[PDB]
Amino acid sequence: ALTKSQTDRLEVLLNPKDEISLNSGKPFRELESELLSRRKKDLQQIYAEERENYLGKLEREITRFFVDRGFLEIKSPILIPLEYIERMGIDNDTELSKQIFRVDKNFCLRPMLAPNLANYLRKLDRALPDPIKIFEIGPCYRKESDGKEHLEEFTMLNFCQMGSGCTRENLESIITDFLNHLGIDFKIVGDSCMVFGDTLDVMHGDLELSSAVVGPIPLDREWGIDKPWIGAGFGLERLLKVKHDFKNIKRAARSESYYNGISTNLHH
Amino acid sequence: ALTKSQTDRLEVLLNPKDEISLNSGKPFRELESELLSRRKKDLQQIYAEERENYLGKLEREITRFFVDRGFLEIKSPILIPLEYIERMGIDNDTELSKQIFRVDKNFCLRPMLAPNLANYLRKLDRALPDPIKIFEIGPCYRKESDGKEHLEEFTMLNFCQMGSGCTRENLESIITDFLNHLGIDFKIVGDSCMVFGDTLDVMHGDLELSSAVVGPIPLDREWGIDKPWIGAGFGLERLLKVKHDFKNIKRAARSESYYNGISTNLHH
Ligand SMILES: Nc1ncnc2c1ncn2[C@@H]1O[C@H](COP(=O)(O)OP(=O)(O)NP(=O)(O)O)[C@@H](O)[C@H]1O
Ligand SMILES: Nc1ncnc2c1ncn2[C@@H]1O[C@H](COP(=O)(O)OP(=O)(O)NP(=O)(O)O)[C@@H](O)[C@H]1O
Ligand SMILES: [Mg+2]
Ligand SMILES: [Mg+2]
Ligand SMILES: [Mg+2]
Ligand SMILES: [Mg+2]
Repeated sequence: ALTKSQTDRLEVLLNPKDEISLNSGKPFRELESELLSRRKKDLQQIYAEERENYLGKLEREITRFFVDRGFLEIKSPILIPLEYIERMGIDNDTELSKQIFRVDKNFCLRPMLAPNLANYLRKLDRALPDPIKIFEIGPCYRKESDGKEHLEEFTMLNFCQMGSGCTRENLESIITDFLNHLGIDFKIVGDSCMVFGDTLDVMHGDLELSSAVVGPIPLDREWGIDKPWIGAGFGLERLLKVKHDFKNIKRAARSESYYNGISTNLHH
Repeated sequence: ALTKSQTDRLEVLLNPKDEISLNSGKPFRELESELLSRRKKDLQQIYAEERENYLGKLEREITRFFVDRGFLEIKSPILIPLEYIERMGIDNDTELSKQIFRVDKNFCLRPMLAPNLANYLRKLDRALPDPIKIFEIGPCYRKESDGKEHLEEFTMLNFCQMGSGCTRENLESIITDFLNHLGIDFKIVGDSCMVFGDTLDVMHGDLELSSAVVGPIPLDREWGIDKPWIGAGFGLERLLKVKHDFKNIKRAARSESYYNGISTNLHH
């Protein structure tokens, strides 16, 4: 019989690669020591072999996928004006606004990539041929209640296309090719949100990997966009969670407590 | 004769690839139109060819360099406790503390990677063989006066080694191999700072690319580090500035105003 604290300690040392079946009759210390040795070995293997961080590696794989398929790689600011949020229709008397990490009086950590990419679509329309295809991967921030599927600091992919080819069929096709490339099964369910209207939610079981939108939408007017567009936002830690069978998304996050899903707290 | 506003407009449309020699007798509008066409062509070329963001690409090239040479890739939080900063010796009655982007009462956007990597060195010492070699690339944040060599939102590389091989000669050798790989000439000048003590500053002309440290140092005690170590921090936008001959570092930054050093504001 273990205390909750003991159970918690073993849980954090366990990994999806471990056998989780029976309760052992071994004392807590012996169980802890066994899992510590396993996790040290896992880190030694990573160090000897690839030495890549799984979140970094996924970001690189996703980057290559989109660049090879004609999408321009964007790197825009993480710190953005609060005004961008207001202009997405998220005023400060909305429940959604409560999730915003404010920085000084007028700025915030971006909770999404959409405003930045809207600006890029509008600007690039003056230079690029049809269709315009762009994407960004990077940090986004939301205040969240503690949960196994949510992080306050996470990583978003957003791709979008503007001009011709902006149909629901093409959007679903891009999503399908993308998740097929990552080896992730999914289904599409129609849903909606107040910022974008109707959406296509990309689900793995009960876990939302992405929400996708077929534009145009009325909100486009506030961003100087007047062409059809399609786009989708994906959480990289969620993609990693599914790929590696992590139960808690914290295993997939930027962290000092987990590295590639392995506890970094390997003292007794 | 141009107004300052007209001069500013042409400056932002000019690129290092442009010929800057004489004053043209053409009217401002004609000059603007010519540079607009050039910058559109530049974006069209990027879109047709590589489609990579120069800052992203540099980050990938640097990642590959360090991973191939036995350094573990770290991805740690960008949002960190203010306490980490205090424990680097930067209390709130210091001038340096004025540069910190605070987030809520107890957190900040990291101005440096050192505390996070110190934690990783201490933790990884329980698992990895000698020497322990790690690195991280990612966003860092400092309040700065407006300058051509400083950004508020920038990107740092920090590498470090711990255990054997932690000599000044090896540190300089790693730096030399690294900048030789990037095709950047530099010199080393001894200097110091109050956080780390004496440093080796990696200079390209009068521009600081990096500061490097040969440990151990007294501060190690506050971080649970008791082995020799060496390390260096580099600004990626500064490396890009030198590589591409950008006069203003804003051309190298995460931005909605510049893409690969090219103005995104291509209206008349
Ligand atoms: N706090 C978070 N932590 C991790 N990933 C997130 C978080 N919020 C959103 N995402 C991811 O970003 C994608 C697009 O964001 P968005 O459509 O705003 O999410 P959402 O509707 O708030 N999803 P959810 O919080 O699961 O109900 C989501 O499908 C997730 O994959
Ligand atoms: N505000 C900034 N913008 C861009 N790069 C920066 C900035 N601050 C630091 N760096 C880079 O990060 C490296 C390591 O940081 P650090 O040693 O703290 O810089 P520093 O001593 O403040 N340099 P400086 O501000 O040029 O006098 C520097 O050598 C730069 O290449
Ligand atoms: Mg949510
Ligand atoms: Mg959604
Ligand atoms: Mg400085
Ligand atoms: Mg320095």
